[PDB]
Amino acid sequence: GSHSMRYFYTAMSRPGRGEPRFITVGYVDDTLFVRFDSDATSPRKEPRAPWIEQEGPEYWDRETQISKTNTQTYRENLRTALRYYNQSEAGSHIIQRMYGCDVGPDGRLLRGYDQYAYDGKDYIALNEDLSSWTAADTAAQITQRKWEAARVAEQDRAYLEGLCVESLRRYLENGKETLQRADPPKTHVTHHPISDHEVTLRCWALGFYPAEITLTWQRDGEDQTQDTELVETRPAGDRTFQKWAAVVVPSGEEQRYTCHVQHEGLPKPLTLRW
Amino acid sequence: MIQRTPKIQVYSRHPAENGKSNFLNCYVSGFHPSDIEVDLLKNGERIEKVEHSDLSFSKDWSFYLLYYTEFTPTEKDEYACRVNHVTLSQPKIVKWDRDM
Amino acid sequence: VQLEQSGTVLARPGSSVKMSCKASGYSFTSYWMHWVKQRPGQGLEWIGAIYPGNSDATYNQKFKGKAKLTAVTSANTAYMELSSLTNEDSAVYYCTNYFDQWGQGTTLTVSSAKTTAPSVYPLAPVCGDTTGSSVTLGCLVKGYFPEPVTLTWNSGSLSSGVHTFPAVLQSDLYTLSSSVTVTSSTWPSQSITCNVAHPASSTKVDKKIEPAA
Amino acid sequence: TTVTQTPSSMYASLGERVTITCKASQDINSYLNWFQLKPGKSPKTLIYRANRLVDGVPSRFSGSGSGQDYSLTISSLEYEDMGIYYCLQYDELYTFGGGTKLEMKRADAAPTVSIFPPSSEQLTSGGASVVCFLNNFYPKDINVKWKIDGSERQNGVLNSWTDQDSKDSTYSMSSTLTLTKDEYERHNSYTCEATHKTSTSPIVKSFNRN
Amino acid sequence: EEFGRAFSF
Repeated sequence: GSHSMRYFYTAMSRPGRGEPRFITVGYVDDTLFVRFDSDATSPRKEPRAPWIEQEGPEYWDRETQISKTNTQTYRENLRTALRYYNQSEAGSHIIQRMYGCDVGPDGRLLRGYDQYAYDGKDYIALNEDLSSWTAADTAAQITQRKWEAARVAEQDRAYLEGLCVESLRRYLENGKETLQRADPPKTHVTHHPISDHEVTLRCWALGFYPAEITLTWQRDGEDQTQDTELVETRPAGDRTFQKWAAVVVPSGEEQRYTCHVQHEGLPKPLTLRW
Repeated sequence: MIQRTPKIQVYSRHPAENGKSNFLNCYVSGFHPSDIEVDLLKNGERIEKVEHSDLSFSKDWSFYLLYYTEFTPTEKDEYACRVNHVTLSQPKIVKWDRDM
Repeated sequence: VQLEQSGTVLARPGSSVKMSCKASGYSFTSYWMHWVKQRPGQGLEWIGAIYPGNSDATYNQKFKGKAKLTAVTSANTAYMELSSLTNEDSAVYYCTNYFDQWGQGTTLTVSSAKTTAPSVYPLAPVCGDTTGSSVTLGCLVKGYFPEPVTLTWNSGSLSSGVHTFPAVLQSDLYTLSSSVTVTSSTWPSQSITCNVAHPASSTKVDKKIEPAA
Repeated sequence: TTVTQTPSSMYASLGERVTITCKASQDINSYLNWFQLKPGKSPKTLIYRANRLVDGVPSRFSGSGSGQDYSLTISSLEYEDMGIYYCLQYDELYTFGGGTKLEMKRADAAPTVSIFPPSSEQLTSGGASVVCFLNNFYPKDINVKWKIDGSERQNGVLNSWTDQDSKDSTYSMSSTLTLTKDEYERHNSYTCEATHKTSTSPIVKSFNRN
Repeated sequence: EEFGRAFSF
């Protein structure tokens, strides 16, 4: 289906603990593929997937330079933010950024994102039109005014419409065995008696990609999404995901309860109750 | 500005079977700011040489991290995760339930 | 794609005025309209900026309290009003969209003078001196208001060697001069005349430059 | 922030290469725009983001620079490029340069000094304006001194300057001396001394009140 | 790949 590639930037000021820390993580769909951390023995961008190791020295040199310059430019961005908000250099603040592009089955651009946040709050975003800027406070208004007085959104649109989808398509083609394959979850039901008249029935889904999934407990057909304990989807650590859903039921009503799973890697919705 | 309390989950990769090697994972998500401290403890003894992931966040700008390590489960070994944040009064401890 | 400003406005010292700036061709309520001041003596100076999507305005610390930026989204217009006008506010104000495309600029004149008809005076050489070749003659338009004033030579026929100097303000009233350069064989041989027209005061004067003594 | 534009003014011939420099007080990254101003015409943005050419602007125009020092270059100067140029930084606040005036180079020409006494009707209106025209000369730099009965007078004077004549690339100037009827009538001889770069001595044109 | 141009705030 439609796929996506994003990049996340994290800049943390730490007065007295050194210079601000800069971290970059690159994602294609729900797979992290590259990493940067300014607090390493050797500050360098490094791959995190088998299909990006294939690339050549020029790529890694480019990315590492793009991150080593990013470190200092965001160390100055934090100073400019402290200036904008009249804050203390002795405080610890965070600048975040997420940007990337989605593509459809034809491989052409669908939507491109570029959002910046300060201290967990939305700071400034690029709109879908790839030309205007949305500021959330009167301090981001300075940034937006100087950013459109130089027509920087032109450069942003050029990259998103250009190099973004180009490279993204390259990554999908290089790893079609992992990124474009759908691996269905492995599911089972586990009963756990809490008392003599109450048992917890749990639907377990193990090892699936991507993270999107739905797990519901239905009684003889009727959807009871009200008495279901759900856990936020959790990475397994091997680039797959895990998720369970539980319902407390009286002893004997174990047959009326059935489990309906919904994954993209599932040709048809799986129905189960054991 | 904007502080969010973390959400902690303790689990394994594959179903916990005593004797077979496995991976203990502590997923702490939905927190802000970035400063967090996470230890994986066995029977109350914090396990050294723990690996963790890279600082990523979600749509709400809240971070999420995964602290992991190798282990071998036994029936009589207490495994837990201690997570301390600026939004917690005292370090929160979460016990590992093999059935959870 | 371009934007059209208001017309030249005139005011009293201490009063307040309001200029408009209609933009077209782009999304009006998603970008910042900047207002800039041009004074003949100083230079180009930034006044302010306004975002009409919710009418958020930033100002220059020199113009805080002086200028007020307003915006109408239905008419795609950005207005700016100035209060307590002094002669330092007599200037040309331009509106631009993030410094992409500028307007013709609105001219502002601050004077407590009334509409006065000019005074036209001939200018002939000393003691009617036509001896030296190439003789220069002049027409002086003193004490008029407002502006502009049109000046032609020989009902607009004589056009070479004719320059009219820009009007210089001397205490609320203007002063202009024009100079023609012809050959001594032309004057006083040919009848030379300067015509002055002040449309704002509805004044038409035709003066003839003749030798004396 | 203060941006300094140099030169303040200059004379250049057709086809010449012209470079205008704008220096900032601190690193402004790439936040600089260049604007053209031709008398009466709407300002034209030539270069934005310090080094990007606006679509449609002639390719002879180029923008360069970084940090604190930027510049705009015209490879081959045309006649329709003469005007006042301005640099604008938008890193901190919005501040403009001093402005540079691009003008025509030509041969040095001496001014034509013509002095005219007050007209009769004006003496019957109570006033008396003595006028001095300084015609077609080059360069723009010119000084004028009115002299009454041999003593220099600077009170009640008016000065008007002409732009570069599109015909012969020269300048002109008008200097009026306004007095009252009785003020004018209590004096003799009205001299209009002129000082130009073409002459070491002042061109002196005067007239008697006879 | 990654946009090699960054814009200061």
